[PDB]
Amino acid sequence: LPNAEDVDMPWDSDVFAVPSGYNAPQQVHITQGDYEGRGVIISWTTPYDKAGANKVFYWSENSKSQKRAMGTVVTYKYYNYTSAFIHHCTIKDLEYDTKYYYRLGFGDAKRQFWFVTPPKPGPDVPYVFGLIGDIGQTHDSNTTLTHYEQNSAKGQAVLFMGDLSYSNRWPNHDNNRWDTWGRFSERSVAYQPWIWTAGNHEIDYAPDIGEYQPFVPFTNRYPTPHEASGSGDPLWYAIKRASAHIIVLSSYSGFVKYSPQYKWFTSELEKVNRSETPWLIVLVHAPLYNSYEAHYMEGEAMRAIFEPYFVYYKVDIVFSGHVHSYERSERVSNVAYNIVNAKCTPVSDESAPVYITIGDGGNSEGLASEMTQPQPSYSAFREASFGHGIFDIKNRTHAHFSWHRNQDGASVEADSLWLLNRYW
Amino acid sequence: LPNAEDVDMPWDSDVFAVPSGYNAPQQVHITQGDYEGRGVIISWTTPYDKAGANKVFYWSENSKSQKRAMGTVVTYKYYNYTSAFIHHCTIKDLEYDTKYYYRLGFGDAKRQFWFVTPPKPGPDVPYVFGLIGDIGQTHDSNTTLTHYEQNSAKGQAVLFMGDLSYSNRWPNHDNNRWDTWGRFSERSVAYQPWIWTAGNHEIDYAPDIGEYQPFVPFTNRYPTPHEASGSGDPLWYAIKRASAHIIVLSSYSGFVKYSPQYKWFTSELEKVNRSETPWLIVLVHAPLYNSYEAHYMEGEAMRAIFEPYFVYYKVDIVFSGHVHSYERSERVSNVAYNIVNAKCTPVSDESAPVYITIGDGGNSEGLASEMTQPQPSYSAFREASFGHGIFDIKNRTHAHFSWHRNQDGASVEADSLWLLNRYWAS
Ligand SMILES: *[C@H]1O[C@H](CO)[C@@H](O[C@H]2O[C@H](CO)[C@@H](O[C@@H]3O[C@H](CO)[C@@H](O)[C@H](O)[C@@H]3O)[C@H](O)[C@H]2NC(C)=O)[C@H](O[C@@H]2O[C@@H](C)[C@@H](O)[C@@H](O)[C@@H]2O)[C@H]1NC(C)=O
Ligand SMILES: *[C@H]1O[C@H](CO)[C@@H](O[C@H]2O[C@H](CO)[C@@H](O[C@@H]3O[C@H](CO)[C@@H](O)[C@H](O)[C@@H]3O)[C@H](O)[C@H]2NC(C)=O)[C@H](O[C@H]2O[C@@H](C)[C@@H](O)[C@@H](O)[C@@H]2O)[C@H]1NC(C)=O
Ligand SMILES: *[C@@H]1O[C@H](CO)[C@@H](O[C@@H]2O[C@H](CO)[C@@H](O)[C@H](O)[C@H]2NC(C)=O)[C@H](O[C@@H]2O[C@@H](C)[C@@H](O)[C@@H](O)[C@@H]2O)[C@H]1NC(C)=O
Ligand SMILES: *[C@@H]1O[C@H](CO)[C@@H](O[C@@H]2O[C@H](CO)[C@@H](O)[C@H](O)[C@H]2NC(C)=O)[C@H](O[C@H]2O[C@@H](C)[C@@H](O)[C@@H](O)[C@@H]2O)[C@H]1NC(C)=O
Ligand SMILES: *[C@@H]1O[C@H](CO)[C@@H](O[C@@H]2O[C@H](CO)[C@@H](O)[C@H](O)[C@H]2NC(C)=O)[C@H](O)[C@H]1NC(C)=O
Ligand SMILES: *[C@@H]1O[C@H](CO)[C@@H](O)[C@H](O[C@H]2O[C@@H](C)[C@@H](O)[C@@H](O)[C@@H]2O)[C@H]1NC(C)=O
Ligand SMILES: *[C@@H]1O[C@H](CO)[C@@H](O)[C@H](O[C@H]2O[C@@H](C)[C@@H](O)[C@@H](O)[C@@H]2O)[C@H]1NC(C)=O
Ligand SMILES: *[C@@H]1O[C@H](CO)[C@@H](O)[C@H](O)[C@H]1NC(C)=O
Ligand SMILES: [Fe+3]
Ligand SMILES: [Fe+3]
Ligand SMILES: [Mn+2]
Ligand SMILES: [Mn+2]
Repeated sequence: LPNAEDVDMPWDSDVFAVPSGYNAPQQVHITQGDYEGRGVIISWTTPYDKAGANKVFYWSENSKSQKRAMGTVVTYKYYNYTSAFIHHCTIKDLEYDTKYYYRLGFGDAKRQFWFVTPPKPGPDVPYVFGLIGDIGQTHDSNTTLTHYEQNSAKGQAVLFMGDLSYSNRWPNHDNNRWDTWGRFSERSVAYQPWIWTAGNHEIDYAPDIGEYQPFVPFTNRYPTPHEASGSGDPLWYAIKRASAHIIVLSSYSGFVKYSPQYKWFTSELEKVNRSETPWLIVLVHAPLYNSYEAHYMEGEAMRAIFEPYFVYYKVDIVFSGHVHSYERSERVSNVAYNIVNAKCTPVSDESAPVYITIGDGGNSEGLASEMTQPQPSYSAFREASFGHGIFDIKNRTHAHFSWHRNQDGASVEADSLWLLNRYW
Repeated sequence: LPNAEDVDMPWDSDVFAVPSGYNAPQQVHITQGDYEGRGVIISWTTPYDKAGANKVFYWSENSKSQKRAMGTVVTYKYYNYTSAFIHHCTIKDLEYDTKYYYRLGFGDAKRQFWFVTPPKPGPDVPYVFGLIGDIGQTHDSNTTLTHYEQNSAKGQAVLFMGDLSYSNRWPNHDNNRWDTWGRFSERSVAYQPWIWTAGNHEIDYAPDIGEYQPFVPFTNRYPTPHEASGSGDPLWYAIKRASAHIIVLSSYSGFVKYSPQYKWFTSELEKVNRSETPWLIVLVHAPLYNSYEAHYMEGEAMRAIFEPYFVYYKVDIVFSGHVHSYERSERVSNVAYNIVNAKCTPVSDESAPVYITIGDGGNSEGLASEMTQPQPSYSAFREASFGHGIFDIKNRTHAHFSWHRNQDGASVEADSLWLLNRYWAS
């Protein structure tokens, strides 16, 4: 309630159409493949594993000669479900700020796409990031995506806050709905990388049907550039793109002191260089600050361990999803507590980041309407409406954030904020 | 912090001696194998995997007819280390409260041990649990264990709070020190089950030497009865023994709402029956209450999510380690906070368990001496001294806890508390 089977787009929806041709490459998507940006991971799925299905042809537009690469293939099973042949190809050492064309398939199944590598990492290098979370595959989900595509701000990459397909809401977590989501999202992710964050809907824990190990479907379908970041797990990693250093954290993985993620995270903080990448961005599914009734305080555990660091290294902004609505905080912190002093009230803090909740992509569960009352002072803006966001970096000191509602024009900003870098 | 290579017992120490005979079964240890208690998991390691090395012969003291079982074998690698053949045999459906003999090996390598299954689960069934945490393999570690063995209270099983071998403190986490620890602890774990709790020293995360996946050594050496508990992971599970229902949690695994462990834990709480097993015990490595300087507030994250439940289901007592010293709290809680009300002060709460910190088994890192000041009211007793503890269940309403320091006689109690069950005496 709402029932996924009643609100998600129909199986026959155009957006779920299978590309024609024998063994057509489908569910095509890419993501950054290296730490610097001249890398990419291209993913595509094929119903059969026959000669040719595992090859990518790519080439810069202003350089005729085309190179070919082979992917690594995998398949997985989940209850009575079996995947097709999933290919993942990691291409490195490309050129910065250059358009590339790549194609999959052969005969009349051949498909061509393109993408643009980001400019070399630098302090004043501008870049426009799209912001989406908890999209799923409902009719609202389609609207949200449509609006992002038409947004005059022209996003070059999407920072995704978690909860991709919501297929776990179907009987037996029907993995066929992961495939549909793959076809649906392809029109975007096939052209610009989506930087993944794992949400609780990617856990896919189902003892009832004998599936006790989490993230099996997600981990097999959406690889991450964790190794290049120094992480031995795909759920947590970091990349550098343009003037930003992005750290993606995992809400449902262990994160207390001494845990692998914690050790990786602290080391990563020390690798950050604000002189090269001014904008320090963090992604986590569950918000550390949320004043909505839904999932209220669920992020308290992580806030206890990580907030102190967010503030010490001066993260500029933190993006989260999970709560199906929108919210933006004031720069605040609650890191003075030691039990005895009883100091447990969030206070204005210019060394703290702005906290964003954008889990309103439109998944089947619907909007999270009820809010705590009255509005806490740490909250600057909160509205329950589907939409997407934009983080527009202009230079080392300015970046413009904005929220776009589906009721409004793709370019209309219902809320926005000009951020001043915390370091410059 | 002290150098492990300078304080841990020497490689040639008697306590590390390899049993004689061809392919001698070594590093023998057992733990409960089922949910009820009539189960056991026997583990032993053999340098070679030849016919016979994978068989256990076991029988009742009363019987003369001995049974035989085959184990499941595994080996693992860690950096430039390779394990021998590790065997794990899960024997089920034994008889309650009966002594059993079992033997491994052949020829003059043959070795015999014994253990005693617990009595059938019941409200007034008495039982004595030993308490140890962060023991490691130093000379103090040996003393601690010796004292437990001589303790007139006669513990029948050991609840272990985490951080077993501390071999990760040696160069490259030298897994050879896991083997030594296995021989050292054997004199006890081979006769009475140790109920494992995973500590940060079992994480064995070492990117520097290309080991990114945690718990590899621990998970391969010390199996857990998680499946019989409904858990798909060895780091978290529950068992019933005598009058107690024990829930073992994992501090370094995900534990927030919606996580596998969290879902397992909440379901497990609903399976608890205080009319069958009065004593609800919880084990976690990192203490939710600790007033020592070391690791101060490290357990705050878990307290935020789990404390509310500990109080609602009235856990009787919670045992932890991690802090190398001893501490016992008053029955308190801090579950009223909602941000806005600013209610963040621990307050006296008779519905809350007593929190115990016994990570003073004696590992190489030494004692955690500095304490926060002055002593917070939620703390009833705190002392930095090596030792072990005893949880003596007498009946559905009374259970006696006591702390034993290595400076004192195995039986001397430097601290103690008579607990009143929260369900039948509170
Ligand atoms: C693994 O097992 C699944 C068990 O749920 C199965 O789901 C389907 O199971 C049956 C078999 O097709 C479907 O059909 C109904 O079955 C009942 C049996 O009592 C019968 O009386 C009805 O007349 C009706 O035919 C179920 O509808 C369905 N489960 C549900 C409710 O979603 C999976 O197989 C499936 O079979 C068909 C339903 C296909 O259309 C797919 O849904 C699927 O293939 C099976 N795994 C797979 C291959 O998905
Ligand atoms: C189960 O739980 C308690 C564990 O020992 C047990 O102890 C209490 O009872 C003991 C006597 O039965 C008492 O000690 C005795 O004191 C007399 C007095 O002179 C002496 O002769 C004996 O040699 C013993 O020393 C313990 O002090 C007492 N424990 C405390 C301090 O709480 C419970 O005993 C209860 O049993 C009742 C039937 C009744 O005797 C109660 O008064 C007693 O507390 C025991 N409970 C049950 C169900 O038997
Ligand atoms: C694993 O790598 C270690 C070094 O990275 C090896 O240990 C080194 O062994 C040298 C001679 O064997 C010695 O001079 C070095 O000081 C020593 N360094 C260390 C880690 O202390 C190790 O080889 C083992 O060394 C010890 C542990 C011996 O007892 C034997 O177990 C081995 O010789 C390497 N493990 C391998 C490949 O067996
Ligand atoms: C919880 O555990 C107790 C102890 O095993 C169960 O009690 C049963 O019924 C009486 C109640 O006092 C008790 O004296 C018996 O020793 C015990 N007998 C059994 C095993 O049935 C208790 O009840 C269970 O059995 C009966 C009473 C049934 O109606 C229902 O209450 C339950 O199945 C156990 N309750 C549970 C399973 O949650
Ligand atoms: C999802 O929204 C898109 C808009 O981006 C819809 O795309 C239209 O698709 C039809 C074919 O079905 C094309 O002829 C139009 O040109 C597309 N319009 C746009 C604006 O691109 C799509 O139909 C929607 N899908 C569903 C199932 O509602
Ligand atoms: C942060 O990025 C700067 C631009 O790329 C770079 O200049 C900084 O390095 C500075 O200190 C050292 C490393 C020196 O070699 C020189 O590159 C600069 O003065 C860099 N910060 C660091 C320490 O890596
Ligand atoms: C960084 O981008 C900002 C957003 O477009 C832009 O306003 C900043 O320029 C401003 O500089 C200051 C000195 C102000 O007086 C005026 O000149 C501009 O608005 C720009 N910062 C840079 C690169 O100077
Ligand atoms: C450990 O203690 C035992 C007796 O408890 C003793 O025999 C042995 O020598 C001790 N080991 C060492 C080397 O400390
Ligand atoms: Fe969601
Ligand atoms: Fe320890
Ligand atoms: Mn979510
Ligand atoms: Mn520890």
